[PDB]
Amino acid sequence: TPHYLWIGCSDSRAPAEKLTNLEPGELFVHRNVANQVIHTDFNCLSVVQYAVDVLKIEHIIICGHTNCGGIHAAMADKDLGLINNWLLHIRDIWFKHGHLLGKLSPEKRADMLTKINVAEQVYNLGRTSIVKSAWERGQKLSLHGWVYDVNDGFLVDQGVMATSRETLEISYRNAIARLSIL
Amino acid sequence: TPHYLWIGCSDSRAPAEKLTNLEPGELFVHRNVANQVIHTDFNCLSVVQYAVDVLKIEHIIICGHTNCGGIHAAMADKDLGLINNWLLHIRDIWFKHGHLLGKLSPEKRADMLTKINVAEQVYNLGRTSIVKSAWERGQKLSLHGWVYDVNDGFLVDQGVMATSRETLEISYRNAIARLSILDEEN
Amino acid sequence: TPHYLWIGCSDSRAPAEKLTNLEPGELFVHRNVANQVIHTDFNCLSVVQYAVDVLKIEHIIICGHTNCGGIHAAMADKDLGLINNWLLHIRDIWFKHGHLLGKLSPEKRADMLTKINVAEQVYNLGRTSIVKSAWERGQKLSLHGWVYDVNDGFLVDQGVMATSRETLEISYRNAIARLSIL
Amino acid sequence: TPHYLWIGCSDSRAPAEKLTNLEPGELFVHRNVANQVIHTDFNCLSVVQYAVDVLKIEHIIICGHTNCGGIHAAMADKDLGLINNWLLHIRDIWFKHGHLLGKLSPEKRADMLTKINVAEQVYNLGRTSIVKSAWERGQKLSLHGWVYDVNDGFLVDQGVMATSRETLEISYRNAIARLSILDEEN
Ligand SMILES: [Zn+2]
Ligand SMILES: [Zn+2]
Ligand SMILES: [Zn+2]
Ligand SMILES: [Zn+2]
Repeated sequence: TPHYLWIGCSDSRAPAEKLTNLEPGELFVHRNVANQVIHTDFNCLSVVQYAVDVLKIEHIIICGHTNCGGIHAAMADKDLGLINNWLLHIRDIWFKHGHLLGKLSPEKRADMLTKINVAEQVYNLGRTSIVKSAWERGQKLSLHGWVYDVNDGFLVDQGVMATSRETLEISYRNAIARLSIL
Repeated sequence: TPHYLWIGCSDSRAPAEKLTNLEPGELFVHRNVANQVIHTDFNCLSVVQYAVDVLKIEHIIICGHTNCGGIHAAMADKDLGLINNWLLHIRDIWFKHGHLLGKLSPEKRADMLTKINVAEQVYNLGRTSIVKSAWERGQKLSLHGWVYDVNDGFLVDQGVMATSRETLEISYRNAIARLSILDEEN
Repeated sequence: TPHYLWIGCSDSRAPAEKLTNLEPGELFVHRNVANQVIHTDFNCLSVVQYAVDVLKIEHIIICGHTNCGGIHAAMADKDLGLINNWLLHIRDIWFKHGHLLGKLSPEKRADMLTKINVAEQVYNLGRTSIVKSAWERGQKLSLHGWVYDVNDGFLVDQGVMATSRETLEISYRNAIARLSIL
Repeated sequence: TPHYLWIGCSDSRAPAEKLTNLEPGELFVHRNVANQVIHTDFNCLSVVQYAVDVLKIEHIIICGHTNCGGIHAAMADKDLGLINNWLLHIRDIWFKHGHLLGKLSPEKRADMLTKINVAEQVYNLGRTSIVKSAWERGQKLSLHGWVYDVNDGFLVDQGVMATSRETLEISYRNAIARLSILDEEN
């Protein structure tokens, strides 16, 4: 039985098993474009719900990365077809943090959005009825929000780690406060 | 740039990177429970559209595996919650091949069903609007159904391989025929 | 509070409130194309789950109809775009009952499929984890499968009515056995 | 044939047929909880694509209403199960207009939020790939945001009405500005 659920991105070069360096099967893995946790996505809700309620997994890691093709896709103002609808959720995130990103040199702006995106997805995860219910009934469950940079493997527990609904709130706010120092 | 979409299972202990020994960078990876391509699942369908239409990928591979928690979770007639709805499509397939699976020794059914699942997911995939258009406008897109087993670490291209609607019908039907040939240790 | 959930089709001319002739607000209403209950559709699962667990509704009616544009769309072998994916589920139903429909004069074949489609959707509904759980915990809950014909309003409780998992099975099988007499 | 898509709420006590007094046959109807158009919801997005691309409908109307069980269910900070995930998008919007809704008398917030919801659903709808392409290729498609109230039985076209990406920006922003004008019985 695995002890981690890894929500990652579909164009991320690095396998999870390299990055966590957990032995094989400690890991349960979902990968979507831009590593989203969308409120109403059955595919991923299901994964979380099974992980949490049935596998009794105790740690969930959302992992994003620099140079992420899906974050690029999202920012591009272009008619890509069905996927554009998937990437609206990232565009909302962008809009939400517009003053912040607006202040950045254009080039460093996608990297900011990868980091921001992770914090927001972690928050969504903590706000699912599965994770809410677990914390409410006293189950041990941690949420983690990592961005890794291809430029020498490096991984940072982006401000977000949460073990409760209270601490989910503190962590995300601090995370955004801290992305906002330039 | 990637030339391959791998649709695989959230259980799979082993990366596509390992399973195909392509350099990581070649693969573009979706993973979900029991490697499904459900007709109306926005998540996977989006992965597929992006890959085919934007990334321009000529090869999609759906890779199931033996000893699969999801398949066993599908067959365990249990009240697991939300996830059961997701695994209902797997039971649809169980039901659809129930005579084959019935004429068969119990401790072998999960693995038969893992193999049958791959056949059907590829059928589903070749019937997405995304893949049909691609094929209709002359794009080069090969779909593959693989199954891997850990005991010996090796794959086998589950008779499923399509480069056309034409060929999808034939390999799908063939896969099911080869699957229906039972070596009598049931 | 309503006492019925009505799952209907989006191109069905007749409002539910005409057909059930329930007073207003006895009714809680979802409408999709070809009145599907798809296993993994969040929109509709949500509706059922809220109806059943929160509104404590005691009757769910899936309602289809003759001359249904969505059933026509499904049968047509044509590139309609995103919707084709929605209508694959109806195409599966068609394939499943191919011998039967194969035997019918082409013209009467879409009407058969509307009827068959309803029985299958009712079954899916009875197989959701929401409805399974309700019956398991002793909640009173009936499932109903109606096809109505524009040609003089007429509505028939298509073989399917279910109040338990056992009776869901008997009813659907009898329903199909009975569609199969020509 | 229909010339109109109505996206409305599963609570609404009243048919679109009544609400618009078009002959039934003109309307093509989707109904879900809190009249949402979620970016990635296959159900509604499919209704929308079919209508726009196949049925060739020049008018989509999203119609919310006062005294809405879904909106109140959204705001009730309660553990309702699966449905809460669906209503999280409504709380996203609550949160996004929290200052407006905070400067406002409690028994009025649900109805403000019903109105704000309609503005946002139409924004979402005009940003679907389906509606953007339509508009880009010169199709005639007007999107409308309405809210009805039973007390007086009448509607009001919630400042939201778009025939272009251009005009969508303007009415959306305008809707929110008119909404932000508070007659002081908060
Ligand atoms: Zn990426
Ligand atoms: Zn597996
Ligand atoms: Zn219809
Ligand atoms: Zn309502």
